[PDB]
Amino acid sequence: KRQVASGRAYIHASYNNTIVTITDPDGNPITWSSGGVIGYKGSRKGTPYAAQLAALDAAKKAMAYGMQSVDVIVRGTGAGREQAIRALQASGLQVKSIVDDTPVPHNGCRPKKKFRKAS
Amino acid sequence: PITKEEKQKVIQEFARFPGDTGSTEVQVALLTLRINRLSEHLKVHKKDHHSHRGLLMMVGQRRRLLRYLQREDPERYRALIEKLGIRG
Amino acid sequence: MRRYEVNIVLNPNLDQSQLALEKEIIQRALENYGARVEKVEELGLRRLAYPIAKDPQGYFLWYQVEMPEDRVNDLARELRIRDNVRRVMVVKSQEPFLANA
Amino acid sequence: PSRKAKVKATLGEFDLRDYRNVEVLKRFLSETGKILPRRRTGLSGKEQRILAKTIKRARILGLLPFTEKLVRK
RNA sequence: AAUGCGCAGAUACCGGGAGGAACGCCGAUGGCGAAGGCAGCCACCUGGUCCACCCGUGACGCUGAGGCGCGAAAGCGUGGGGAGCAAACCGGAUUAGAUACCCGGGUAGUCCACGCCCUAAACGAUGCGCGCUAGGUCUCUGGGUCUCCUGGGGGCCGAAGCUAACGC
Ligand SMILES: [Mg+2]
Ligand SMILES: [Mg+2]
Ligand SMILES: [Mg+2]
Ligand SMILES: [Mg+2]
Ligand SMILES: [Mg+2]
Ligand SMILES: [Mg+2]
Ligand SMILES: [Mg+2]
Ligand SMILES: [Mg+2]
Ligand SMILES: [Mg+2]
Ligand SMILES: [Mg+2]
Ligand SMILES: [Mg+2]
Ligand SMILES: [Mg+2]
Ligand SMILES: [Mg+2]
Ligand SMILES: [Mg+2]
Ligand SMILES: [Mg+2]
Ligand SMILES: [Mg+2]
Ligand SMILES: [Mg+2]
Ligand SMILES: [Mg+2]
Ligand SMILES: [Mg+2]
Ligand SMILES: [Mg+2]
Ligand SMILES: [Mg+2]
Ligand SMILES: [Mg+2]
Ligand SMILES: [Mg+2]
Ligand SMILES: [Mg+2]
Ligand SMILES: [Mg+2]
Ligand SMILES: [Mg+2]
Ligand SMILES: [Mg+2]
Repeated sequence: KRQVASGRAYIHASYNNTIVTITDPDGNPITWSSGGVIGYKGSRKGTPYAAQLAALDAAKKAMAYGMQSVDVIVRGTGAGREQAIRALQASGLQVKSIVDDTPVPHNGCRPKKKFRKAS
Repeated sequence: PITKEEKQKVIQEFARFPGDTGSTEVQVALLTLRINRLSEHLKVHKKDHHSHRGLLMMVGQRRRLLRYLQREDPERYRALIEKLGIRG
Repeated sequence: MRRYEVNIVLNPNLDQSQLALEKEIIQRALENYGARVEKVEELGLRRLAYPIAKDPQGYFLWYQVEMPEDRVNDLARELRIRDNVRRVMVVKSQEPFLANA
Repeated sequence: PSRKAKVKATLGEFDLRDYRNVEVLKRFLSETGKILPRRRTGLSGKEQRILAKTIKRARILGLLPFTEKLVRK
């Protein structure tokens, strides 16, 4: 019952899950959701279908704080990334602008072995 | 560094005739100018090995011009060293 | 002596009194460090590409100098020692390599 | 194939060493802060080497970005 | 998948702080170095090199047993540091078994100073120097009369020729 109307959607994409946080224009979360929140368990949380629900769930949850307009900020490499956007669009919520903000070091920390092979 | 003018006074102080820029002395004098800077450099920056190689080559190029000069005119030889301060 | 370009980014927030206070120390520190000052342009303030010390703006300064090489790093230190002095960038001068002109 | 608008062309009489000429420098970065390749700047082997050093300096002054944010997806 | 972390409220998101390590794009088909090897930016201090002029010296040259110095990584000593990563190790899985591959942790170490160690697929698996023997072409970097000439460097294709062949 905060009332916000205008807000932000952070899609956190990953080869392993998808997590959608909705926030106010300052960045503080109104509500969130993910593959695990829609009752999926293992590999299926990375599945883009999951990502569709995960976004839709997170939407509706926020559409009851009277949201209408969202700035989208995609932030991950994974599957179910664009589908999380697709879901966000088709939820009536006006998507005012999508931005990729995947964080990337200017070569900094020694990565996990799994993620380097040939460096 | 060694500026143009710094370097001049060395060539004048050591040239056989005016405008001479490559007699044995002028060269040995010049290298000594060079060696002395560099040896003062590695006194401080002793981990700078790459430079240190330059140094063996200066010394090398030098303690060879002298070997020749001492073969040709020991007059000029005993002269150059007394004038500088080599052999120590 | 060599010809450097001393870049100083100032706190954009200071009213008149506080500003020319810093300038006085800037130019003083130059006099003390043997910085004969050739040309000089105070380009005012400009919008920064990213924030520097929480400010989205920065007050700019540029000094073309001629000063003793052996005294440059210690001169750059002294310039940075202050608060409202955000960046100091002392570059040595170059011939302007034109291109496509 | 592999050629659109070249950047050395859109401009004219500039100094590649001028690390304050933001209005000119910034034409050489992508939408992200990333310094454009030669195949898009249109600089020669050398010009590019000098511009990259120039852009880098201009980033430290806070005139040019280091990295920005893609705006479509 | 499970160990694991999470109601002592994690994950996701915003703001502030600490620290350690590495330097995205540019950037490679590129450059520098005797080799090892060298990549954010600035300054200082230094080494090698290349061109033009055709000014100086006048064979002062080449190689080089031994000697001396340098020498990835790992490893060692003393002190410091310790983000991420990670031999050993501790667990979870997998398997017939699993002292492994996969997963969650994790010490030495990886970092810095100083002192050792002296190895390598330390590779172009090709000692250094000088002379001679078609050309084409791409590229880095100088110079001149700059459609082209003329240096130095890095590739490719190829004359003669060489080679057990591959290839050069
Ligand atoms: Mg538990
Ligand atoms: Mg409770
Ligand atoms: Mg976290
Ligand atoms: Mg934070
Ligand atoms: Mg700590
Ligand atoms: Mg080489
Ligand atoms: Mg190598
Ligand atoms: Mg030099
Ligand atoms: Mg002559
Ligand atoms: Mg003669
Ligand atoms: Mg030899
Ligand atoms: Mg070693
Ligand atoms: Mg080591
Ligand atoms: Mg140790
Ligand atoms: Mg220790
Ligand atoms: Mg300790
Ligand atoms: Mg492990
Ligand atoms: Mg770990
Ligand atoms: Mg050591
Ligand atoms: Mg040996
Ligand atoms: Mg030969
Ligand atoms: Mg030209
Ligand atoms: Mg060639
Ligand atoms: Mg090479
Ligand atoms: Mg043949
Ligand atoms: Mg043979
Ligand atoms: Mg044959």
